[PDB]
Amino acid sequence: MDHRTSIAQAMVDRISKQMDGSQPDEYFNNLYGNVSRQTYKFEEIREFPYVAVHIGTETGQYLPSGQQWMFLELPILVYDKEKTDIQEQLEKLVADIKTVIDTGGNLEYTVSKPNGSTFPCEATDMIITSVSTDEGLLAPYGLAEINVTVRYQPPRRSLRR
Amino acid sequence: MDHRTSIAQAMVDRISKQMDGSQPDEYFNNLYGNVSRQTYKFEEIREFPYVAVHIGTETGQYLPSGQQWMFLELPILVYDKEKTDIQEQLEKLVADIKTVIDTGGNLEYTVSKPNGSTFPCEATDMIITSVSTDEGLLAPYGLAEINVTVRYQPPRRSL
Amino acid sequence: MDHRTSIAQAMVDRISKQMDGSQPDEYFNNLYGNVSRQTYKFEEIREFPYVAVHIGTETGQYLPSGQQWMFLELPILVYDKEKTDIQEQLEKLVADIKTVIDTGGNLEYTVSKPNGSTFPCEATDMIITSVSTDEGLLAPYGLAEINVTVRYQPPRRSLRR
Amino acid sequence: MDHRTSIAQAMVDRISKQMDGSQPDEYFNNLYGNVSRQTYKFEEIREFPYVAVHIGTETGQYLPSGQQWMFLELPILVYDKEKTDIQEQLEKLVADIKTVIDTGGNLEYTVSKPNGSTFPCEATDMIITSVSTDEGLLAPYGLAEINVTVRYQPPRRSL
Amino acid sequence: MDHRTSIAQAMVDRISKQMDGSQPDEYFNNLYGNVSRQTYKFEEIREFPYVAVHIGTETGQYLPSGQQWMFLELPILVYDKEKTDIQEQLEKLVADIKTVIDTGGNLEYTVSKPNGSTFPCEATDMIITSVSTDEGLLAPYGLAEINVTVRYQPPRRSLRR
Amino acid sequence: MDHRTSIAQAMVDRISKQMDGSQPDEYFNNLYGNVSRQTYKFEEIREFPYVAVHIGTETGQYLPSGQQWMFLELPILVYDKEKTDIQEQLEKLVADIKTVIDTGGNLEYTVSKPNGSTFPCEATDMIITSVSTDEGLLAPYGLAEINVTVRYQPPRRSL
Repeated sequence: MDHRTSIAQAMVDRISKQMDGSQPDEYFNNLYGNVSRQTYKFEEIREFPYVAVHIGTETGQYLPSGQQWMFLELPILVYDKEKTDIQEQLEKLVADIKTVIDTGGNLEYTVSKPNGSTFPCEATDMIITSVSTDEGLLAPYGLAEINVTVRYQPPRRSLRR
Repeated sequence: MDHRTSIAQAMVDRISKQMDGSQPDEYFNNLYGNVSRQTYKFEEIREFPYVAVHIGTETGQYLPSGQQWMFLELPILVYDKEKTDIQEQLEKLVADIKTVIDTGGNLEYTVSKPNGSTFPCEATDMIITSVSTDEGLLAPYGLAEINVTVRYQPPRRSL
Repeated sequence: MDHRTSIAQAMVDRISKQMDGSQPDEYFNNLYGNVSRQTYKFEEIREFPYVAVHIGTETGQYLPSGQQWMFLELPILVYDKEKTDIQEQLEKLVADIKTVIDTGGNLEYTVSKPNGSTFPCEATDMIITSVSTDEGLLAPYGLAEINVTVRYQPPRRSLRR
Repeated sequence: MDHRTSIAQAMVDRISKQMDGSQPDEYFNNLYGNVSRQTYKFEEIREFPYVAVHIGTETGQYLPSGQQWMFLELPILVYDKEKTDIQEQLEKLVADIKTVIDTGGNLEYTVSKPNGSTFPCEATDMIITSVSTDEGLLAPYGLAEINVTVRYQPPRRSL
Repeated sequence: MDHRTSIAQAMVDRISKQMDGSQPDEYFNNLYGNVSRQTYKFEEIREFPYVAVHIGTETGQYLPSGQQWMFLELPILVYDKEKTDIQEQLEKLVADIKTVIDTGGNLEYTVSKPNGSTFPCEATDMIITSVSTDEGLLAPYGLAEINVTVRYQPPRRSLRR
Repeated sequence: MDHRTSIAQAMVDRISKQMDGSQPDEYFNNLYGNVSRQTYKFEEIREFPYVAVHIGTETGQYLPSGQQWMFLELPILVYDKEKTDIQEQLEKLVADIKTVIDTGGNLEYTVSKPNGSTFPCEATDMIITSVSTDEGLLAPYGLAEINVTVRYQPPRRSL
């Protein structure tokens, strides 16, 4: 069950593939290559136009058929040095992230079975909750927080002991 | 979608063009020219009669046709020095700003399409939430908080 | 709209005029002249039997006819030195304040039309909320916190562009 | 209206008169004389068996005939030293106070009209809420909180 | 009314008599003699396997027949000192306390009428709420908090002035 | 009643026995030996495939036949020490722990009667609530919080 790290990896891979070096229309920040989940915080992060994917808490409920409903959360932060205008650039980055989340397809999985092979699976639904930004201080830099939720269905490894 | 800073720019342009040096009746602050969002806080801003717009969190809901609804928030701050009575000037500014927000039409809007041109759009509705007031301390200056919410439809639909 | 400072000025004028030098019956503080809103805090205020009104937050709701309902709140404090006793004399003050607020008529307005003349208006209702009291410390002095709410109808400057 | 200080004074007079040197049955603290509201806190109060009555926030509601309903609050504090047990003496004082509040009639009242005479009145009903006490520290003395509510009708009506 | 320390003393006497030096089945701590309410806190308490009962707040509601329903709370604490295992011994003691409270009879009373004699009474019900356990720190010692509630009927000393 | 420490022993024994050096399929942590409750905190624990089980507050309700219902809470913490990804190893551990909690039967139980013998019993149902994750700081190590609830009936009835 869980699949949390696999979900994060699929998310960052989807952002990278669908955002980089293609389709000037629709999506436009042209991240050459960057986005990841292993390296974050602030210190380090020597480049700009970088966006980070965090890991958050989850919630769970039990349905009376062995099916599992699991709610998962992913905080997303965006950084941009100045260029034209902190507000404009942060809003443009968050808009591109949002459209990549929404308009194209369902989320994909690359789970690894116990000491076996990878069996791809899908993700039921995706919802983007409130998205906030930083304040005036730390003037030349800027932040953009994104709160997104994922609802996956774990494999029913029940009723099969 | 998103489309926040353009909401801010549209509101700033509307307040600036609607308040400046025209219509002596109805509107009474006569800002020569001023209102912006790039520069705020308190430091700098060497004039008074200065009103500022902030940008804050917005929340969204998913209607079952691919349609989007998003409620956005803007804090408004007003400063004034003392020509006569600080409370009177503050309420004067707040009344004028509320009038300009409410009475005239929907907001004009200036989206910027990917690597293309600007296609004008609208803003659904305007709502004025609580109006706070500053305190006695920092005597010669004064503040007047305004809470306003915006609800726009983002010009895009899901699969 | 608003009319907030006009409301405060009208209420303080009502208190001062209706409370001073007249009607020994039903009213007993006989304030020579004092009640105001511009000067408060504690420092200054060299006299006593002084009473001050503050300015507080407001709340607004929109009715589907262009009519506006705005709730306005006014915190009022009373300062009084000694004499007979702090408790009874402060409560005598606040009892006079309550009776002058409730008993006699609705409010009056002296609002200002944009670059024009003053057109008087009325205020719908007054409701008096909790009335707190100070504590033992600062012994020779005492406070009396009284909170009042005002429900006015702003001029319908809508449907007329 | 308001009238709360006279409510407190009447309650103090009632406890003093009903508790002192009379009726060995029912009431057992035999307070010779003490109970007041002018002097409290802890400092001073050199004797013991003292009990104090405070003054607190009140709330009001408007019925549609000009009638007024106002709920009031009185914190009550009891102190005891150590003849035998601090807990026992505290509960004995608390039980006697609750009995005197509950069993006997409505409260008497002594309003003073504006520059006139004293016209006695009544008090509608008595309600006593949670009863808490002190902790281990400050060992030789003891405390016992009493929370009571008062609901009076103000002898006046609106327009 | 009240009768609070009557409840506390009856409870502690019940624990003592029903728990000490008898019935090696069912009840298993063999507290030789100890349990009390006057002495607590931590400092002092030189023995061990000691249990202390506190006094807490109460709550009261009024029924329209002169009957009073009063809720009273009693926090209970236990202390133990190594021997086998802290967790085991603490839950050993708390299981004994819980079964003594629950399985055997209703509470008794030794209340005192004004300057008279003792007329025993009863207590309607007992409920035992959440039971917390202490943490690793202060290693050789350990706590296990018990929160119980009682619901007695105060004597209807109303309608009889 | 109560019975918490034996619940903890049953949980630790079950995880240890279902976890060690058997069934390469399904279960992939191969913990040689670790899980316990006597030693925890962080200090000590010089190995870091370790998993710890805590003890928490429980709540009870009274059904009207003398039957008792008790909901118990168990915080579970997992540590790990690199070798590839901290996040990946933590999620693998959490998935394996959730699997072992859910898939196999009700919990076995080993109550000890007063000065008697051990009579095995059962545990009604297992529920796993929210699962938290650690933070960036303290980089080379990792945390993985698990919160589970236990609902056992006490093998005794009231009068």
